[PDB]
Amino acid sequence: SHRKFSAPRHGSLGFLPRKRSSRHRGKVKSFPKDDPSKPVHLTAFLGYKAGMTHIVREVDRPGSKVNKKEVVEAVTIVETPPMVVVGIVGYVETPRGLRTFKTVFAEHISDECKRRFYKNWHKSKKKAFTKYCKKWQDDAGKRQLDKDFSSMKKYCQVIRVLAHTQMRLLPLRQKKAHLMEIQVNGGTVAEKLDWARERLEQQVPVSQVFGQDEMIDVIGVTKGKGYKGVTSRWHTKKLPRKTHRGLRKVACIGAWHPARVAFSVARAGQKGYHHRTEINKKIYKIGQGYLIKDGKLIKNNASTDYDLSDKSINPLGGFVHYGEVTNDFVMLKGCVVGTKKRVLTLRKSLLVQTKRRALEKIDLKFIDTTSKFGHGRFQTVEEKKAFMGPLKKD
Amino acid sequence: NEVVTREYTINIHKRIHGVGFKKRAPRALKEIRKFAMKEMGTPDVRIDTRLNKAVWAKGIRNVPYRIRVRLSRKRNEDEDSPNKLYTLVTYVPVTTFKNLQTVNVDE
Amino acid sequence: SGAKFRISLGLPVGAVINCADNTGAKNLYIISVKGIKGRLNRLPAAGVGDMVMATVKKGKPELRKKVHPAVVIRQRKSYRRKDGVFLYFEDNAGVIVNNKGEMKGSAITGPVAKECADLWPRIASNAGSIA
Amino acid sequence: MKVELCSFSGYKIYPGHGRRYARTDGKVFQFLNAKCESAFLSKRNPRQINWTVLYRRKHKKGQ
RNA sequence: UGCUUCUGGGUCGGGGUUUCGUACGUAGCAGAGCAGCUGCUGCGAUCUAUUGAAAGUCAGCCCUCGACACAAGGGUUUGU
RNA sequence: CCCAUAUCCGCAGCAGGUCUCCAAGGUGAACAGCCUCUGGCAUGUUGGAACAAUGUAGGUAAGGGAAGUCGGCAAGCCGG
Ligand SMILES: [Mg+2]
Ligand SMILES: [Mg+2]
Ligand SMILES: [Mg+2]
Ligand SMILES: [Mg+2]
Ligand SMILES: [Mg+2]
Ligand SMILES: [Mg+2]
Ligand SMILES: [Mg+2]
Ligand SMILES: [Mg+2]
Ligand SMILES: [Mg+2]
Ligand SMILES: [Mg+2]
Ligand SMILES: [Mg+2]
Ligand SMILES: [Mg+2]
Repeated sequence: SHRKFSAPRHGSLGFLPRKRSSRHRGKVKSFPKDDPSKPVHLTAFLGYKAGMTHIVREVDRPGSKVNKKEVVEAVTIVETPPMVVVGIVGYVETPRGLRTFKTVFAEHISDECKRRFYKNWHKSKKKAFTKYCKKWQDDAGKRQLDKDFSSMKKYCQVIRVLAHTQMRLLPLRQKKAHLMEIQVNGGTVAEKLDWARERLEQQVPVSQVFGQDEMIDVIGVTKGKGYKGVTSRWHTKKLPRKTHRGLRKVACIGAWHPARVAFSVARAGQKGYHHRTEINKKIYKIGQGYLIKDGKLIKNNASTDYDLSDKSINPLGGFVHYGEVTNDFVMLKGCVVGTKKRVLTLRKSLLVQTKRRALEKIDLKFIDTTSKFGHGRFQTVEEKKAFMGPLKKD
Repeated sequence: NEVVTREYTINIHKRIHGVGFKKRAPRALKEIRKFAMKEMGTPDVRIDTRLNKAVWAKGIRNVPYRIRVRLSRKRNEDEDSPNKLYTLVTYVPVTTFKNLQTVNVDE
Repeated sequence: SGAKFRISLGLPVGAVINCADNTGAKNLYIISVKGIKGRLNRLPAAGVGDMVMATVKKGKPELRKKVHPAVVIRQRKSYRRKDGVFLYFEDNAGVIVNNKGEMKGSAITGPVAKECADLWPRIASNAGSIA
Repeated sequence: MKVELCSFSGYKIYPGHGRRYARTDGKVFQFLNAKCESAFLSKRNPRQINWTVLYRRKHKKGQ
C-alpha cells in the first residue's frame, strides 16, 4: 500500500556508487569547449589546500540589503606554485571518441616528475627517459621529432600539455610531483603546438591561467571517513530508542516484491574520499609569493589597500596541519573538497558567466591572519608584543 | 664501538597518546623497549627494575610525560644466546628536562 | 526591495516566549509559523522577524483561548549577520499584531532585533532600542 | 570594519570573532570568546581575573 | 607518502602558536584574631611581590638545521 | 581436608542454589556508600594489534521543552 505521508528520498542516486575514488588527484572529466577565435591559453591548474580564513570586503549589489556594506566571508587558500610543462599529447577524433595519437616529452625532466614514474624511488636506478632524451641531441632523432610535431599538426584536433607541480617548494613530506594533462584551448591546432612547443621545460604561473574575480571549478577527492552506517552515510531518520537490535538503521530495505534489495536503498559502507566537481567558486585573490628584492624578503601578500601592515597570508603558528605558504596562492570563496595538503584541480568554467554575482568585482578590506591553532586574537606578532608587553622570556 | 653508553630523554607523552587508562603504563614500557631497539639495534633489550618503578611511580594511567634514561650496549656473556650484544635501560632522576640533549657517556 | 537573509531559527512550534507589549498578555505560545511549507517530522520554527500564530497562556482573560498573529522580536539562539556578528538576546520575546503587521499594543519592553525592525516598520517605530 | 573590545577582558575583537550579547534592559555587550562570555554570565568581576585588562590596569602590572 | 646532491628523514632540544590562569620557595609593619615574653617572638585561612607566572602543547600543530645516532641495506617474483 | 565465582546440588572448575560463628581505622546517623591496615587474590576457561559500521553499558549537548509515543516508556529534575 502507499506510504502514509510523502517525503523526498534521502541522498542523490546520481552520485552512486558511494565508493573510494580510484584516483587521488582529481580528474578533469570535461575541458572547456575550444573556441578557435580565442588566443592560446591553458584551462586548468593544480594547487594544494593550505587552509581557510575569512576576509572583510564591501559588497556592491544594487537593490540588496548588503549594498555598500562590509561582510565577513570565509575563503579557502590554495597554494599554486608555478607548474612545469614537460610534454605534449595529441588526440584524434574517431567514431569511437578521442584517441591518444602521439605523445612527445621534453629533453629534461626534473626528478620530482620522474618520481611519478616509480613505486619505489629508493630502490630504482632512475632509468626513466634515459634513452628517450637522446632523441633531442642527434640529427636522426631531431628529424624524427619535428616529423612527430608535423604529424600532430595534420591529424590531431585536441592538444594538451603534460604539466607537473613543483613539490620541492611546498612544505609537504611528499617529493613526488603531480603530473596532469591540461588542454590547450585557443587558436588553430598549429598555433597550439607552436605555443606548447615553446613552453617545454618552462614554468607557467597560476596568474597566466586564472585571473582576479574569475569563477572556476575545483575538482578533488573529499575527506575520507571510512565505513559508515546509513544514518551517517545517507542521513536517514534514527529509529526510536526502544528499537531492538539497533536504531541506526533503515527499518525496511524493500518490499516483498521485487524479491531483491534495490540499488536505491540506503546501505552501509564507505563514506568520504569521493571524487567531486564543484563549480562557480569565485577567485577573490591571486596572491604573489615571497620575493627577495634588494636583500629584503617581501611577503606582505596579505596586505590590502585598506590595511598596510606587512603580514603574509600565513596565520600565527602557520596553517594548522599544513605548513607555511610561501609561493603564489589563489584565494577562493567558500569551502572546497579535500583535507589539508590535498591536491586540488583548478579548472576554468564550462559556462557563460553573465550574472551579477559572477561578474562582481572583489575588493578586500581585510584578511584575517589570527592563529587558527586556538582562539587566536592577534593578527601579527608585532601586534601581540605591543599589546602584551615584555615577558619573562625577554 | 660496540660497547657504548648514551643518555636520552624519552617523550613518553607523545608515545602513549590516546591509549586507554588500563594500558597506559604497560605501553610506556613497550615504547621504551621499542625505542631502545631503534637507537641501539639490539633485539635483546633489558629494562632495569628501577626504570620499571619510575614508569609506574604514578599509577597505570598518569604516567610521567618525559623520562631521562641511559642506554648501555654491552656484550652478552651468554655464549648460548643468539644475540652477541644487548641494551640495558636504566633510570636517571632529573630535576628538570629543559635543554637536555642526547649525551655520550664515557665510562 | 532588499530581502532578509536566512538566520538560525530558535523557536520551534511549542515554544513559549515573553510578550513584550502592553496588550495584557504575559507570554506567547507558538502554535505555527507563517510561510513554513516544511517536510515530514520537522517542526515549524521561527526567528526574529518572523510572523507566527500564537496563543496567550498567561494574561488577561480576554486575550486567552484564541489565536493571535504575533511577531518575534528577540531570541536566545544566536544568529549570524552578514557582517559576521553572532548576536543573541537574554530572552525570547514577541509582540501581538494583525495580519497587516500593525501592533495590537502601543509600547514595547526591551530591545528589538534589527532583523525584525527592518521588516516591520510599525513594530520598529514602537521599539525603544534596536539591537 | 571597526574593532570592538571584549566587555569582560578588554581585548579587541576583530571582525568575525566572538559574539554579541543584548540584555533585556537594553545594554549590549561583546565577548572575545566563550571563556570571557562564561565569566561575564556567571557574574565574575573582571578586576579579580589576572589575565584581564581591567585587572592589570588596577594592579599597575604593565606600568 | 619517505628511505645520502654534505644530503636525507628520525630522536631530543630550542623557537613560534596555543590552553589554563599567576607555580614551589622566599620576603612582607597585609591579614580577622589568638598565645607567650617585655615593642619582640610564635600559631593563622587568606592576601601582596617574585609572577601573564608555572605546567602542557603533536602524538595526525608550524619553523629549526643546535645535539645524537642512523642512513649506501634485506626477502619473493617477473622476458616479446 | 573443601565448606563454595573450583572439593556440595544444578550433566561441568556453571554469573544460579545452599545453614552458621568472629568482625579494625577514616568519613558519616550508620553493619550505607568511598578509601585504608590485618589476612587474601591475580581480573574470573586465553593473549597480541587495531579503534570501521551495528551493537551492549555509561556520559555530554546550543535554542526549544513532550511538538515524540498507545502512554513522559526511558532518562532527567528533587534529595542530607
Ligand atoms: Mg501518495
Ligand atoms: Mg524491546
Ligand atoms: Mg581552530
Ligand atoms: Mg512524525
Ligand atoms: Mg577486566
Ligand atoms: Mg588473565
Ligand atoms: Mg571460575
Ligand atoms: Mg538540549
Ligand atoms: Mg540550554
Ligand atoms: Mg502528543
Ligand atoms: Mg504524532
Ligand atoms: Mg519512569
